[PDB]
Amino acid sequence: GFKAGVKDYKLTYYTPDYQTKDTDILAAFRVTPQPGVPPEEAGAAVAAESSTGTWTTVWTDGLTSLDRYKGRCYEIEPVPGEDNQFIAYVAYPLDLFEEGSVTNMFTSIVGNVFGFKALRALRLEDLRIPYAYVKTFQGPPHGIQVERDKLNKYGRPLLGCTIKPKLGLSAKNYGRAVYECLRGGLDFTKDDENVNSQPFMRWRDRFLFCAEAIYKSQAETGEIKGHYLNATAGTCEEMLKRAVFARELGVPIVMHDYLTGGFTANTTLSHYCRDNGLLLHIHRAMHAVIDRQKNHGMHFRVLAKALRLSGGDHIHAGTVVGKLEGEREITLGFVDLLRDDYIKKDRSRGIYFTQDWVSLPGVIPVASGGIHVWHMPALTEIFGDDSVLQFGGGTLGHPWGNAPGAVANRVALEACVQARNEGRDLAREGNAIIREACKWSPELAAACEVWKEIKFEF
Amino acid sequence: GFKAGVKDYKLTYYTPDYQTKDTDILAAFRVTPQPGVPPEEAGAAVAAESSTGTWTTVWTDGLTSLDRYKGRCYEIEPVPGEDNQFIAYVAYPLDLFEEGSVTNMFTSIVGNVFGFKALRALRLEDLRIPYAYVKTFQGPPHGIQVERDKLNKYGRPLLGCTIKPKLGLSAKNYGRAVYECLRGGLDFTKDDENVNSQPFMRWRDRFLFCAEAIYKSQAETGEIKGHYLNATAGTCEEMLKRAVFARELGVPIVMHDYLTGGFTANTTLSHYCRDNGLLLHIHRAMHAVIDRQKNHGMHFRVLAKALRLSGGDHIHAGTVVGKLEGEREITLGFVDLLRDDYIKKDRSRGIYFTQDWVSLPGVIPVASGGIHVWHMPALTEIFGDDSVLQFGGGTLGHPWGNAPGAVANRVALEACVQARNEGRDLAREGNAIIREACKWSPELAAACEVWKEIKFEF
Amino acid sequence: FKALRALRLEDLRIPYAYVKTFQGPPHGIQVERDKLNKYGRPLLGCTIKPKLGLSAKNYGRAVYECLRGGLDFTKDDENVNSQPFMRWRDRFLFCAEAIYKSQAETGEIKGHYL
Amino acid sequence: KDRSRGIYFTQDWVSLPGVIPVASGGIHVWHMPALTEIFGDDSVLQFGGGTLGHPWGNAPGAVANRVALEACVQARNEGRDLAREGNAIIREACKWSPELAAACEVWKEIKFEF
Amino acid sequence: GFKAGVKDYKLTYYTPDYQTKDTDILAAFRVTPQPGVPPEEAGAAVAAESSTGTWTTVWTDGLTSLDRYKGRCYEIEPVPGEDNQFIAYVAYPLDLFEEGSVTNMFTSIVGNVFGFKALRALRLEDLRIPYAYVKTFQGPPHGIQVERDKLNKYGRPLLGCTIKPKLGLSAKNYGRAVYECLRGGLDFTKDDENVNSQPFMRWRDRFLFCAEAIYKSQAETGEIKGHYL
Amino acid sequence: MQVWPPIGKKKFETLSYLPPLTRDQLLKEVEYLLRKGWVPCLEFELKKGFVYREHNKSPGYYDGRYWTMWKLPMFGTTDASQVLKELDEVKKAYPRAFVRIIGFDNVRQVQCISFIAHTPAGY
Amino acid sequence: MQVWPPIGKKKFETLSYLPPLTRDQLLKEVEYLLRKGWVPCLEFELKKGFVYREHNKSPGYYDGRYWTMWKLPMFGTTDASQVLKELDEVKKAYPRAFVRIIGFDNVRQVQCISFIAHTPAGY
Ligand SMILES: CC1=CC(=O)CC(C)(C)[C@@]1(O)/C=C/C(C)=C\C(=O)O
Ligand SMILES: O=C(COP(=O)(O)O)[C@H](O)[C@H](O)COP(=O)(O)O
Ligand SMILES: O=C(COP(=O)(O)O)[C@H](O)[C@H](O)COP(=O)(O)O
Ligand SMILES: O=C(COP(=O)(O)O)[C@H](O)[C@H](O)COP(=O)(O)O
Repeated sequence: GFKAGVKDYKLTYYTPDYQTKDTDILAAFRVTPQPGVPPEEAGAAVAAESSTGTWTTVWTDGLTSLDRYKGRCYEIEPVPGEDNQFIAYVAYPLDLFEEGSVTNMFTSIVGNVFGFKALRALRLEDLRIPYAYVKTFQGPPHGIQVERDKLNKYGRPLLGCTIKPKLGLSAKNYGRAVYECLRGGLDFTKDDENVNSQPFMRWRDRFLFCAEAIYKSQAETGEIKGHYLNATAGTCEEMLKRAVFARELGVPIVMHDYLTGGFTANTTLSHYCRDNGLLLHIHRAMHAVIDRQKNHGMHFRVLAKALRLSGGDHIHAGTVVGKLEGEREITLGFVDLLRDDYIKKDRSRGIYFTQDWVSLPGVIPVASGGIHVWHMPALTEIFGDDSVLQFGGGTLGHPWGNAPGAVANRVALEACVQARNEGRDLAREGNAIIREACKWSPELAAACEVWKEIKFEF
Repeated sequence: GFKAGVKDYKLTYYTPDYQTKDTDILAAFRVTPQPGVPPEEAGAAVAAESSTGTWTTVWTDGLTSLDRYKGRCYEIEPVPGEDNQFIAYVAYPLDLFEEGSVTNMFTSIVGNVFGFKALRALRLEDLRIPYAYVKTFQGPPHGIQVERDKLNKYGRPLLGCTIKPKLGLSAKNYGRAVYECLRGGLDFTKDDENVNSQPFMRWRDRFLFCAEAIYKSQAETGEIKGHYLNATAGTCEEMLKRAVFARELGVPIVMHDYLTGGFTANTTLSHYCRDNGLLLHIHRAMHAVIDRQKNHGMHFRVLAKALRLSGGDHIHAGTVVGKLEGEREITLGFVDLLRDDYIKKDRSRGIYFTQDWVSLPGVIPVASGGIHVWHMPALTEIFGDDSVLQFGGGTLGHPWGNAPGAVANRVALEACVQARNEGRDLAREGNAIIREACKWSPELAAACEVWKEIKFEF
Repeated sequence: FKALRALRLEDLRIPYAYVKTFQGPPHGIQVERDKLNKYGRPLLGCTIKPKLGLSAKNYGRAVYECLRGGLDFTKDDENVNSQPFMRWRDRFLFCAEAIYKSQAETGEIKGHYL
Repeated sequence: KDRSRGIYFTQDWVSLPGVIPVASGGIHVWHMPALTEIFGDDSVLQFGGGTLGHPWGNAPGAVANRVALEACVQARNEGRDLAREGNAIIREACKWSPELAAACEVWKEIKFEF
Repeated sequence: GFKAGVKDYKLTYYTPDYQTKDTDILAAFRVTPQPGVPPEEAGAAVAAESSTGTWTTVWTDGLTSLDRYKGRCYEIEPVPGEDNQFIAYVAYPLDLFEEGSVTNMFTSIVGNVFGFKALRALRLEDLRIPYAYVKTFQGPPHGIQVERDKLNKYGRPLLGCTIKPKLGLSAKNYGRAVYECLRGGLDFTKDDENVNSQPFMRWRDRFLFCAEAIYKSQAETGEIKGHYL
Repeated sequence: MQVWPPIGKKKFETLSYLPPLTRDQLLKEVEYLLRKGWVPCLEFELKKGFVYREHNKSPGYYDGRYWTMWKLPMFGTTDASQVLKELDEVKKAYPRAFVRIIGFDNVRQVQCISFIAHTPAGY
Repeated sequence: MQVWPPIGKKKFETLSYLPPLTRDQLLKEVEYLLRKGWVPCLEFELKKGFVYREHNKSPGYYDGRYWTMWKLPMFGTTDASQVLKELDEVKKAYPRAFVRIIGFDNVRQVQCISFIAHTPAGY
């Protein structure tokens, strides 16, 4: 029977006896309710407004089956403090989601619930993507294995470098800086995230000069080279124009800022890259607006999973040791979520749910931001071989210029690789390995003297 | 002379004697530094990272002119309460930005700086968009005047309704609920933000049944009707397929979730709507993930200005009185930023900068979320005529069904309009105006009895 | 030319062999009168004023009022393209509504030069 | 060729369609006889200010211009000289058309002679 | 209130106390009025007919805001001598112009005013293009810096040559003259402005032979060459 | 200030804004036509006296421009009274018809004159 | 539970869901219009009082939005009674007309108010 009026959300949306299905999307929300709001009600309000419910009873609910479609808070987990904070576990049926659309998944789960007057704060900590939903996505255009096979690069992290200053360089100077970096031993150079097309440098001019630089440096060294060309644009038409020209140049890699560009544009680019053999590097510009605070927002692990579904070959994953925030255990947790096929629940690493990827390709994590030669052993140990280590300031800030800056980074990396392969502990013998390699590398010795004592500890 | 090594950011990036240019983009950041970090250094680090600087001196700076391109912290304003909080005013030269690209503007200003280890928290409170930059954007596909002229609707707020339950209804039941709402006096009905294309209801089926409902209800009432058809999709190709079909049906309006869909896809859609005469309604799904907390994120006013540049005819702007967070004075401030040509600096309303829109069309603000008939006088007084007032639960929750639910909302609105026009104070005579209307409207009387004592105060 | 103080091209004899390489008018006098079904008098037009500043709806309103009174045509000013005060597509649609309303009312074919 | 009319050369158009000339710019009802005489039927006569400047609005403005034109056409067809009987033809039309009478009083008399 | 009839242009269009905005397009017109036409009326007539005004009062002006849209003669600067010549400074609001359209800018500013019976002569001497309007244009496809960087040419003026006779050469002879010029040290050769596609030489034939000439001369000298097609 | 009616003011092109033509004014129009060397012809319509767009709506397409020809164009006619004799004959055969008198110029191949000569009582 | 009729409930936008406006309520609407600095204007229609789509069906295209202007917008009017004097004049000339009173804001260039002031007996 239809009865108009307001009822508690907990009556339909709190189901503590619910057995999650393998097809459900599960969400771990860290909820901070307003005083006087019971956790069962706050949890049920989250489940209701992110799925089928509204603030009053609607007669239309009877035309459908809420049992089949409703989001459900199935578990409330009180957390230390007070606060009166808890973890509300919410299960969403597979039928609620548009196949292959990260946009749709986020619209429902995180669309309105964060603005609830009845809450003080809300943070989405994790999402269990059901493997039946994973299968509706293309995921990375290539993934770890394919990328290594295409570039013929094995047995070590890849080396990159962001051209600096971020803005202000002309297309010709950009290509000059690119050639100098690449010829010194870096596998890649890249446009900064904000380098799109500007009065100081228009994109098409940059793309052709960078192609000249890639081909000159590749012929010189005998190793495959790339420069991530930014396709990020104001419109999809402009983004596709950029990717089309990179394709015409026969260049291997392109780049996109998935959050400022957006998921709709990212998914189009990821599909274009798959159809055209382009590697796709992903910048996470704006993530810290959303993922920095413990009490409100979305943890980066959710944004990382969303990127792997939408599609990217590389994604920025932090440095741990560099200028930007990132804790070791949490980082190792989301790096496995990015790379592996199966990741078991692990709360010590912030993994709330077991994640099955059903063979979706892995994403190469990228360490970038205030890193230099002395960080090499720690970076190699944390990430391992399936990673990209990026040095903007750490290359273009070398006293002898870009090519010696690139040699210093390449020697430091290869010294860590040989040392590790020989049974040495990178976590304990770090400084000694780099010190040793300084004796046969004047380029590395010059970098070591400039950056000795530069640390990022807060 | 180039000297390798780390120098303080304040040496180049803190310029307290700088005179802002009318072409500069200005940013008001609420900074919370780590202990031991002086405000001048934290401010300069924000200016440097979001523009041209990196962590160490790069020789390439000398090939360009940092004076011309650098972002500059030109003022530090100490802040009440929070320690050691301050507003850092940053000026960015016009040359840093890609014309017509909100994506590029956000990538630089908000790209990396929020994750700085040297900061505890960062909130972007406002942006002064220079009128020379405003001119590179199309802005709304139509705007307030054009929309009212197209729909032939004048002298009152527009009335809308979201179909409920959010998810779970079939295409035929959706169209049935739509026709019943529209025939009762609502100008618009709408898909929920998360209704895109799902196993329970595929988009094309919804679009056809909703077009039948629009045309039946319009013929019946003699008033122009619309149903916002959701173009939000996984990719731009699906997004445009959905807008192309809406265009084929000859329907007046379509909708998009600009934050979950993304700026690149939103600007593409806004251009398509301008070329094809479609009105574009915008959902701000996910905004509270970014804009809720006072100490970190981006205030909605920045996201509102970004939408006006990218393009939309309507934007959700909060209710003040409804189920979701939103304070009166701050709301009135961003409503002026959305609608007006010129908005003078006003700190009491959170307007840090004077904003000139150089005739860019105005966006109609939308009040939606847990509102009902008793909120009508307060809604009419806060927003005035240039607004859309949306009642999901407040229509489909009426005891007599949708058409009487729509009559109740239309009678309540028109009763407030006539009362105001007659010299009555809506802020004081609110309840009396409604009770007077109940005497002759049985539909309104029935809604009033159900929702008496339903309030949202936290 | 430095060697000249002034020069004015007064006329050009276009040879008929050159004339033949051009399409020339899309329709021309006779075809236009035959299409509009208007004979035996000059055609009557009117440019919408002020030159600039009117909205698309007001433009269409001025158009309908002019056409319904006996003018065969109304027209956008030469200045009127697409501007912040009035975008072209909006003008085109409201002017089409005005043309069809005035034509149905008078029973004579109407036009508005877009 | 006709040097008295500034035609320096004989021009052959080998059946390329003709263009309808448009008389526009500061014209009103009192100019109608002179316009009909100079241009004849194969012309467009345009009144911007002369329509939207009528005291009763656009539709009466358009009626005034249409009545003035048709009065000149009927007069010419009846053997009257438009170049000599111009003002008389218009004054005669004012007696039965209130719209034309209202236009005549506003522009009687505005001239452009330099 | 609407009052039908003719009024002086100076009543609405001559504003000597107007403060120009940074968004206005400003025009410096050298006006030569007819004898008996005061400069303030000739200036105002220029401002009116190039913006929102007409010869007679229109009721429609009241539906909009002329203050916001009108062109304005804000200053008169006489020219030494006596022909009544003066510089009329006219300000046009940014809203009058179509973004990225030079065609629209010229249509308003120089569209009709030059033919005024009330004037003997009119010359547009300069235009202040506001920087807000400049931003709506792409401008040069490349510009000075990009062009030099693309051609790898620095430290001197570039050298060109127009192929002669202007008309009459065949495509093969054109390419032959091109190769000979370029191989001797000129950076560029070019078609005359007159050379498009004609019975003596069709364009596609010229383009192919000139490309052969460019590549032969570039290989020979070791310097980048071009022929403006 | 007088308001132009938006109803009861259907028009018929050239001369339809003037007071109705007298038999003498009609004769004078035919005399002008013949003096100009044009060929008179009569056309009539019974069902659709005004333009409409039923079969197609593309630019320059309109239905209702063609009326029915009354006999043939009167080649060789030098007397205006013969044209008015034909008008009276159509009026008699079809009292409810709209009737036009048109004049052809064979050199330019265009109708140089066209005026309504009869209408039904109500339309 | 009452059922909203699907016939005999044709609407006329703003204020049409309220009981019919009294001469005092109409005067107060005109007074608000003038107090706001808006320009009153009257519009009327005799044939098609509601929107329809005959000539085109593309987004935002509708026929029947434009009505006929009664004289001109009343620029300079400061007295509400003068607008009601014009209403009575239009009602007298066209008793079977739909009549609206509109108010223009010349700064924003939009109608800021619109309401039906007269309808025919049956529609
Ligand atoms: C927020 C802020 C930024 C400044 O640049 C100067 C000042 C501190 C006075 C100010 O308070 C003023 C801003 C205003 C009104 C305009 C502007 O800047 O275009
Ligand atoms: O421009 C840089 C830093 O260059 P540098 O190498 O000179 O420090 C990157 O954007 C950062 O890595 C931040 O990104 P994230 O935190 O996403 O890796
Ligand atoms: O689903 C609803 C509420 O429906 P109901 O009308 O039943 O409450 C709206 O999309 C929210 O208002 C969005 O929040 P905001 O407008 O704050 O973005
Ligand atoms: O806007 C007008 C005049 O309008 P109005 O009818 O109000 O004077 C036209 O542009 C002129 O005819 C000038 O052009 P030309 O001299 O080339 O015809």
